[PDB]
Amino acid sequence: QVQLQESGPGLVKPSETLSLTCTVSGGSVSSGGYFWSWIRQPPGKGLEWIGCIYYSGSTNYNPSLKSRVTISVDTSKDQFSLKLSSVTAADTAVYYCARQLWLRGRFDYWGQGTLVTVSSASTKGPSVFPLAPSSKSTSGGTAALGCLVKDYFPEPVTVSWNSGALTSGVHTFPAVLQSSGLYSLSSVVTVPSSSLGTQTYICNVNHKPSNTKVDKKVEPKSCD
Amino acid sequence: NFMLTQPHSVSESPGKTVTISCTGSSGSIASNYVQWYQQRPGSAPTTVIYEDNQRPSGVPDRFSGSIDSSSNSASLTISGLKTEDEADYYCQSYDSSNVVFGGGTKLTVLGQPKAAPSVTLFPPSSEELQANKATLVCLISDFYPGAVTVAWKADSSPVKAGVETTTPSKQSNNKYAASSYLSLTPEQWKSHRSYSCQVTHEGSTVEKTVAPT
Amino acid sequence: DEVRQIAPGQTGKIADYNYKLPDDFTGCVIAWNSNNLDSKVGGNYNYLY
Amino acid sequence: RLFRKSNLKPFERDISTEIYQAGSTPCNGVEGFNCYFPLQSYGFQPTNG
Repeated sequence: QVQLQESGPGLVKPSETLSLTCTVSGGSVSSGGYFWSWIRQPPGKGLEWIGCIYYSGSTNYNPSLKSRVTISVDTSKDQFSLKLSSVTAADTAVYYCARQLWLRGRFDYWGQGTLVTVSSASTKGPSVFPLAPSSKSTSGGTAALGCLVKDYFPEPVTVSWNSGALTSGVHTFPAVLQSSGLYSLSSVVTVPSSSLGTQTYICNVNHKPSNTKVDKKVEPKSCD
Repeated sequence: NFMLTQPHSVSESPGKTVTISCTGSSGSIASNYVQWYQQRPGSAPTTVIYEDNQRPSGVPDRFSGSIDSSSNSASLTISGLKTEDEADYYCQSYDSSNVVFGGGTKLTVLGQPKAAPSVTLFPPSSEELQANKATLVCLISDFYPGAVTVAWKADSSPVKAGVETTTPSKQSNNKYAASSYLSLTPEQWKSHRSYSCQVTHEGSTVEKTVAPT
Repeated sequence: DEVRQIAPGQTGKIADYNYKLPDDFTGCVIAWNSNNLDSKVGGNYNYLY
Repeated sequence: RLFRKSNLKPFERDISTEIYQAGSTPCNGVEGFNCYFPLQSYGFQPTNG
């Protein structure tokens, strides 16, 4: 069949230029006589139509989004890209690249939605600190360990344990706004206390906005 | 200036029949084709009907749509409600070279009893200390109802400055999870003999303590 | 009181709503009393109409 | 009250808890096959619209 995959950075600063490219595999842009369309959806809100394009120069845009949407098609690379100007903090939406069978019909195939965040001031990387388990950290036959993500900007951050090999008992908490701008969260996993000193637990905190990947090992606390 | 009016919240027990409406303001609802999309949270939307009466190959026959053009309302009838039907429903239009979507319909679940609030405390790490920072992390997990009150303590004095807590969030085992963070200076961490986090849940109190060791 | 209703050429309450008898009815109807087995004390209401 | 046999005159209170003749079959006094209860609960919730 055919599949549509988006690319480009997951961030854009306010009053800047957005550049997201949607690539096509298993099909041809010029062949078939169909259309391409970009559709956005804010978290907790309905879908919003941005614009539609043909493999020629035909374009139509939302009057609420008029004079700010610039979408172009390059047949040589078998893809098409959308450029957005004057992005604000209200433009935080999950962007979907959907193939459109009929112009007034349905979007038969939908690409996976990339998450886009807009927020003023410079992007700040995370500070990952180990969370050492101890005797006070266990209640019964099981213990707990985790990692702390503090003073980062902006959302989101993903935490994986042992490169995704550990999923059972992993609890990733939603972030909260700190007293000074930045966010903070943690991701912890429940483990039996027998494998505390025999198994190595490494958390993988990724911050795609700041392009920072931090791997932090978790070890039991040593009294000093 | 054509918009589709859609009920924001619609709830129905499984096994019954419910009707989801989509009313157009200015243009008539039979002017252009209307497409309904059923979108799970955290996934791409999927087309469940097309041409206002035709079901695409793959969806069940229950996704039946009807057009009430006199009232300028597009109707989508759902029969035999099940668990996976809980999703966002949006209706599409086209107007005049400008695709307009609907407001959105969320199907609710209409389920867990009281759960023990396991509490874990973590002292600040040594790696955080040379960065001239300190943080006390309180963990609240596997509990119900999702309403826990946190109160940090410095030996015996309650702590409110630098306290950051998280709203409860549903877990995979149908329980809830939460966290509390206490920003602190390295000098204040060693100034007090011990620190403790007290979690109050349905009257019962679960308390752990930490000490600089 | 309804065994007289099982005949072609009349209108009633059972012969028109449960089993209609046509004009070209060459049937052969048999009925009898077995009240000691299909009925019981306290009210036997198992059958409907 | 969701189920009722017939209409009621205005300014009248109906407190009858009798099982409505939903199918008018014997159901051993419960709301099984061809029997429904007129009184039903609500769906109130503080998180609705």
